[PDB]
Amino acid sequence: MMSGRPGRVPLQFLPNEARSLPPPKLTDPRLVYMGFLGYCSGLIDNAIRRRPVVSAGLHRQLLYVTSFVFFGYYLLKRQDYMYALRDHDMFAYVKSHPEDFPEKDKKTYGEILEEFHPVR
Amino acid sequence: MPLVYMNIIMAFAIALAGLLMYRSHLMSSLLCLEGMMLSLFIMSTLIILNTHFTLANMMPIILLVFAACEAALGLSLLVMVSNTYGTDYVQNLNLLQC
Amino acid sequence: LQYGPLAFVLGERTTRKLTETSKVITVDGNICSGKGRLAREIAEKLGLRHFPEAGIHYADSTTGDGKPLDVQLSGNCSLEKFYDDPKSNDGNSYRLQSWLYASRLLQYADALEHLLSTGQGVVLERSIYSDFVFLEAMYRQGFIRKQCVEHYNEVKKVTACEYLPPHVVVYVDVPVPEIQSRIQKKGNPHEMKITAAYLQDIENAYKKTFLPEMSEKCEVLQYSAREAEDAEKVVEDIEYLKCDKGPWPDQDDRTFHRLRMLVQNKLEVLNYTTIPVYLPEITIGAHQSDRVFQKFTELPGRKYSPGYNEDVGDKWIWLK
Amino acid sequence: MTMYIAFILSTIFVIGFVGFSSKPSPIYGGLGLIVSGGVGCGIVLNFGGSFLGLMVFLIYLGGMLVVFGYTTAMATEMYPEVWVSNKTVFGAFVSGLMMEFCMVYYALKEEEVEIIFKFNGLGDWVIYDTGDSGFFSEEAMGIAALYSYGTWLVIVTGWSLLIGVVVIMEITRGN
Amino acid sequence: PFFDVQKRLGLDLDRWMTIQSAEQPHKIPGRCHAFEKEWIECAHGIGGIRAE
Amino acid sequence: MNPIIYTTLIMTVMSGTMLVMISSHWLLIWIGFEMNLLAMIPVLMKNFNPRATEAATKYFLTQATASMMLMMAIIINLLYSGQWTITKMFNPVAMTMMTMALAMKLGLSPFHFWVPEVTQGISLQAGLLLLTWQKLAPLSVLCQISQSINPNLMLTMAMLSILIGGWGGLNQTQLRKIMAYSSIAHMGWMTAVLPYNTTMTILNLLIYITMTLAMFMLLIHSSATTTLSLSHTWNKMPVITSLMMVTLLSMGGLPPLSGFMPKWMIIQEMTKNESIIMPTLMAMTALLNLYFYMRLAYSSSLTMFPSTNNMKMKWQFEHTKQMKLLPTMIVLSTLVLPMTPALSSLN
Amino acid sequence: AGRIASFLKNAWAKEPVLVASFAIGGLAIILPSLSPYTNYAIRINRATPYNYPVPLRDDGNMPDVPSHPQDPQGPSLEWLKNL
Amino acid sequence: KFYIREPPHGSPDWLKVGLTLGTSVFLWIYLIKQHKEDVLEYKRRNGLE
Amino acid sequence: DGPEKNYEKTMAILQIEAEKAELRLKELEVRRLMRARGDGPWYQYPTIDKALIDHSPKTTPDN
Ligand SMILES: CCCCCCCCCCCCCCCCCC(=O)OC[C@H](COP(=O)(O)OCCN)OC(=O)CCCCCCCCCCCCCCCCC
Ligand SMILES: Nc1nc2c(ncn2[C@@H]2O[C@H](COP(=O)(O)OP(=O)(O)OP(=O)(O)O)[C@@H](O)[C@H]2O)c(=O)[nH]1
Repeated sequence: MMSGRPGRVPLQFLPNEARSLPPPKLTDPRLVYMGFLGYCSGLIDNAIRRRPVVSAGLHRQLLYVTSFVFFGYYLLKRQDYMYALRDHDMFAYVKSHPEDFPEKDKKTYGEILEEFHPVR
Repeated sequence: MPLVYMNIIMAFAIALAGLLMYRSHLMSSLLCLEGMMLSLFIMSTLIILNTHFTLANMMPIILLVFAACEAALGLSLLVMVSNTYGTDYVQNLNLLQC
Repeated sequence: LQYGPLAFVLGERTTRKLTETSKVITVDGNICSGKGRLAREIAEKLGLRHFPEAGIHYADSTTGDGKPLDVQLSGNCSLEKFYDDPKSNDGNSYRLQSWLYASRLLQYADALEHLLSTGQGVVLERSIYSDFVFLEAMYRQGFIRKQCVEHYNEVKKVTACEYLPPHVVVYVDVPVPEIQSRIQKKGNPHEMKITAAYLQDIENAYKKTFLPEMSEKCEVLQYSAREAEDAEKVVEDIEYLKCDKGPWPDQDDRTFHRLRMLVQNKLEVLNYTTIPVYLPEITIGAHQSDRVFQKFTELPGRKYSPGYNEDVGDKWIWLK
Repeated sequence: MTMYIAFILSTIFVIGFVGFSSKPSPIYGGLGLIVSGGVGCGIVLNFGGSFLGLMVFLIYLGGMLVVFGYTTAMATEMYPEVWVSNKTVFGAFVSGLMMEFCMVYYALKEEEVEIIFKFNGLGDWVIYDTGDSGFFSEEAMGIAALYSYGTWLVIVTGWSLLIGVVVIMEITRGN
Repeated sequence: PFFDVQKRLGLDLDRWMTIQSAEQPHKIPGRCHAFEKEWIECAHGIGGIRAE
Repeated sequence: MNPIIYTTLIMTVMSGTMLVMISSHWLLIWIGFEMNLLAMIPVLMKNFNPRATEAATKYFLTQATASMMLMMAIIINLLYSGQWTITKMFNPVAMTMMTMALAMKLGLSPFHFWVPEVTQGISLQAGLLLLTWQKLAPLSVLCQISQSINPNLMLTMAMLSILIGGWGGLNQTQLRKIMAYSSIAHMGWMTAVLPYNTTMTILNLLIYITMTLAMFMLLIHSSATTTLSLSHTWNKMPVITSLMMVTLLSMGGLPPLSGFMPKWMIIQEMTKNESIIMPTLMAMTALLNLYFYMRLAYSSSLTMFPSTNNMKMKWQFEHTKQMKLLPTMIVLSTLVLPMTPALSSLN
Repeated sequence: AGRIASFLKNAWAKEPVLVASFAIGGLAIILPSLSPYTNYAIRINRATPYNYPVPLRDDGNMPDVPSHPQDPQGPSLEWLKNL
Repeated sequence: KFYIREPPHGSPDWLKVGLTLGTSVFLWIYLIKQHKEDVLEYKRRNGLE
Repeated sequence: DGPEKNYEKTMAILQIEAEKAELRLKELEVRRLMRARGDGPWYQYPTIDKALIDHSPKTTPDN
């Protein structure tokens, strides 16, 4: 869309000014979903290999959950960064082109007609 | 756009048609497959020489060079067809009907 | 690990292990023609890993305890049943052969894997190339039908193509009156019920087709049963030859990586043995197949992957 | 024609191009494009690409098609094609003369040939410049820069050719 | 490009011969060096949309 | 073939495809395309069967023609611009000429004829590379030059892809062929939104890769090529066909199974661009994809099919293939829908 | 030691062209690194004036640049005249 | 023991599993560490805490 | 709990979405206005940088 913004050094997963945002908390509902997906991978892995899925090795599943939790948190910051960026430059633009977005005057519903359509 | 450029441009257009409009023998397409890049090579040299784009004299050689690997790839596949059917005829090139 | 790419990359070859005592021996013959004993004699004389003749429960004697399983649970066919009833409706005749061909085919894969991992020759009885003589002979008297043959040889071409032919074949020649008189001496009540017609068909199929069809793939070492008794004679000229015929004395480590890829994957060697050709004698509907498979599941060991069965006693499931 | 010598060079380039693209026998098709390959060199030679003109002779003309004509030798159809064998190839050939002689005549006219692109088919001699090259040859200096400026170009070309030799042997050994 | 790895590392991979007004062997000028320089300087950090 | 050269032959295919997306020069764009093609052919010819040779010839003839056609998309561009930079095309004739070149390399409009036939000829492992990795490179170029692309020309390529892609799968029995036809239909989906917002094309590409990976290794694990061969797989490995059903439905696009995520985003993007007929027909014909999708699901696990006696052999032995990254691929390709707003990461 | 010397011995005994070819490429790649003349080679390869030595606006503050070819300051290549 | 041959997974591969916990414990300790100063840096970058 | 809980919580619910609704429409119209003009941060398609030109004198006086 983003791609081509000023100061957009490529192949960067987290530019420095992105750290000026509130980092996601470890109990983030989005983050815990990342952990849930990792756990579901552990069950599939044992099911694929014909193993006792519920407790077929606590090492394989532990890596599955941790890896997904890890990759989620970094993805969340970049997620949080871009959305913050998307709204940020808008506010700079919205004050940079005042004439394009003129505030329409406010008239209460005591004036506006709505030509009520009866139902029968 | 000068006439010489037009002549090469149409030269490919018949070459593109020549390769696309196919014939029984698969050899002839392979001649026309790399024939079409010869016009590409020829005209490419024309612009760079005309425009004095000294560094872009890079392209005419390397363009042909990888076109050669394709031709080298070309008949190498062709001999396998000839080693399985006897002739490179493309109407028998339909074993993948199903 | 096994020949998996990493092992090949680190320099592990297979021609390095191969020696002069690296050949496939098919010591065949006739029905109970004494070839089984000759198999052991040849094996122990030149130190080849002997493989007992493939049967119905051979695959059962490969996995787990290496012990025979229930006929219903493994094979569903019975050679004794075919021996007693020649032409039944349950389809034991053809289903016995096709399961037999698969069991021999698995035996061939185990034989090649041992040879390709040790460089030591292997001797086998009734190689999978021989198998077609029985089935066609069973068709001669009517044990199976025309439509039966189409499934078997279809499996034959799609499977036996990649496996290399043997190097040595020992046809123990025993004539028909001797066999038709010796089967009384065995005494096992199932094999008395053998028709001379079924016998007469198996030998003529052997000499006329089994030896010639693969003669160009390896030399024919014809041996009368009299020659079979003198194991000292047959052991000289197996060494007196080279077996230049066939493609085996041409292969290199390039093909050997492919060969040990397939034989190591036991599922791959017989993945094509289950061709979806819906022949009535082998097609099992969902209801019977589901119940039988469910019976296979809660059997010991088979519940999980090998080494992952707590019922047997595999501790550390929570870690392994 | 002296003024439009390259135009004659260019026109000969396409007529041979049409002849072999008309799917004749591969030996005959070889003839159709090698003369096209040779005449196209004159076009580049006439512009000043001395090396590029002479080099296409050595790797394309004396290169590509020698092994190509080698392959048709082992193809050896018992019924080798001649242009009279089928009327389709003659139909293409008389066609290839048709539209070519058509719009060059229209080019000889008011010179607003506008098929696909917009072409002004004036004498080709106009497009050149009036700038001398001093001592350095423009074409020679450009190609010689392969080992000074063509850092990435040479690496991928060398790497692919090494891949080229291994793939050729890998697909011809037939497992 | 899709992943401008050259920009990240700073290594010149194909920018040398991408246009005709860059560094040239023995300072041989292109035919339209003056016009290309004027055009390329007009559109720098302007964006392809409005710079058209 | 020998693994070490088999490793590096595939490895260059990544290298060639890598070069396409990391070079700003038009010549280098072609450079990676045909290094990619050079190393693709032997992998097609790995099995060395007459069908494998048959598949390689069609793929090479198609790919070689497009790339030489790609050069003259560059050449006219150079002829009218003098720029080798990968940005806005400056010539309308070259621009369409380029789009047909790349479309054939991707096979969406009737350029798609090779996609089913080539897929069937090659092995399942080679089929994985053809429909998953050797598809980023043409899409990489389209993403860079998307702004310039002709809207009518590109969208027309898109609908003809999904329409044919929908219809073609309804009559194929081979698992590989229906896989290829569905791949064509998905390819129409990504390129449809391509002129509008490239982020959604990449999201569609990233998502579509997941099932196509997941489905292929599942088939390789099943070692099945035809529908009847897939039918038997329930008996030996009832679990594997069960996961195949789940990912099969996810490919169909039924919420909440992730896979409806790309289709959802495409419809919303096109609607924002006032184009509302485009999505409806696009979504309506996606049902055509779903038919032979469910049809595979009907014969896979939903209704147990007749088995064979020899299948009793297979129960005794365990699988030896390693199918790496399969468990993650299945999970990431069916339940990632609640994480849809991760779209901003791709921006 | 033993294997290396023996390997070279039979390599030259049986494949003399291979040893000669491999040796020649062996030198051809290393001496230029230690060659002291290559620094002279680049200097003379640059001291060959192809294009005009274009002048510069003499507005003061550049004293090093000479005002005449026969002036002392500036690049003198008498080393090459003796090389 | 049921199986005639030791299966490739029928034993605790101590080196492999010990690596697996080693991967996870290093992973979590990095994760709890990274969240710490990232939060702390955000506190002071905007002047909150 | 009290109806005040539902009243004020819905009161907050409606404010949050109305703020969301206003931005969604604003984002759509800015994006349209931005794509056509492009005189802003995003939607800036690449152009060749100045740095890659040669300001040194050439062989031909003019250039
Ligand atoms: C979105 C809508 C839904 C989409 C998905 C729908 C999926 C199903 C759709 C129908 C599928 C086709 C029809 C049925 C096919 C059945 C396939 C099969 O293989 O069935 C038989 C098989 C026998 O079981 P078996 O493989 O031996 O494994 C036993 C457990 N080890 O059975 C199996 O293999 C199944 C094994 C399941 C094991 C489940 C283990 C769950 C463990 C949960 C732990 C929870 C812990 C909670 C902790 C809370 C506190 C933190
Ligand atoms: N249908 C069928 N039965 C086979 C095949 N090979 C072996 N058999 C059966 O295997 C059983 C044992 O073989 P016999 O020759 O009778 O006995 P044996 O104990 O092996 O004796 P030797 O042959 O002397 O080793 C017989 O019932 C054979 O019919 C085959 O390919 N098909």
